[PDB]
Amino acid sequence: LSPSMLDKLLRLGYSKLFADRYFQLWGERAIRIAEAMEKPLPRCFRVNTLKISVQDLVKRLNKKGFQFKRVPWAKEGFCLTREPFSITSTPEFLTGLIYIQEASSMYPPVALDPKPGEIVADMAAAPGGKTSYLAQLMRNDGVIYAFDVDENRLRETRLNLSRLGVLNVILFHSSSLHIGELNVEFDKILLDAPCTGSGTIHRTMDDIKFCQGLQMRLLEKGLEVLKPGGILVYSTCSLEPEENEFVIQWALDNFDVELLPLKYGEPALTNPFGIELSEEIKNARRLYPDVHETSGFFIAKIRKL
Repeated sequence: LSPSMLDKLLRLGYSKLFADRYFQLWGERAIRIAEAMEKPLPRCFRVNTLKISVQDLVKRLNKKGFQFKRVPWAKEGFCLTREPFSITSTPEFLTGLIYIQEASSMYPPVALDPKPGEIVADMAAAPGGKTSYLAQLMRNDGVIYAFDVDENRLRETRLNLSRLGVLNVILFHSSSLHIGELNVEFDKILLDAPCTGSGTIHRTMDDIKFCQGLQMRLLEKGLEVLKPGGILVYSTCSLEPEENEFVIQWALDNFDVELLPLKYGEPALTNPFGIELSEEIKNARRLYPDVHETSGFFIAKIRKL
């Protein structure tokens, strides 16, 4: 790492440790990822197919002056390129025809691909946007269990779901870590971490450990209640291998699971810091702010054997 790039990373607010880590993981691209991450993301939205088709919603918005591009990994997602006036001031948004969320946050639900009639769980700490995406993909059939320790937030979410016309979600005022006490066997599980990790960047080695441990605990509880042949999608908004590839490798070594292929993004890292991981990890994907216009993102699709 040259004194130049180092200084640039230090100025962005990185410690020498993280600067050295990022350079060891991506070399000169490290600076491009760090700088791209300081920029604001476009405003994106998801069409609520529970209330309107994608084709119809698009025609309605275009007619009003809005222009947008498709999010590659989600047929219902689009990111604005022309927002005459606030998209949240439109009748479309106010009547629940669209939902505003980051492009990356659309990937997990779509990858999980819940089907109508299935028993699903969203293990998010703050259920919301992804939970309603699961609901429309399930066409208001099946069941979705979600957990939030914050009653006020849970109340807010229940109102959002009402506006969206979601009828198959059950919200519990508890931590998803207690999912095992329900004595329910799940077809699909969404284990999405809050998009505030190293991938968001506007941390300490300790904070990385805490999240890694919590991630491991959550993943184990999720796999525990998952039916054989069931699917769990794991995702984070962190660039750290410790919260991503390391957790997935641990799962592959610790449980009877296998990874399934995912289409979008770049291959996950199989030699982070010179640590050789299973080639199978390449089934996992990463989104980078320097090429995908999203926060740092990681996603893996796991099938229980």
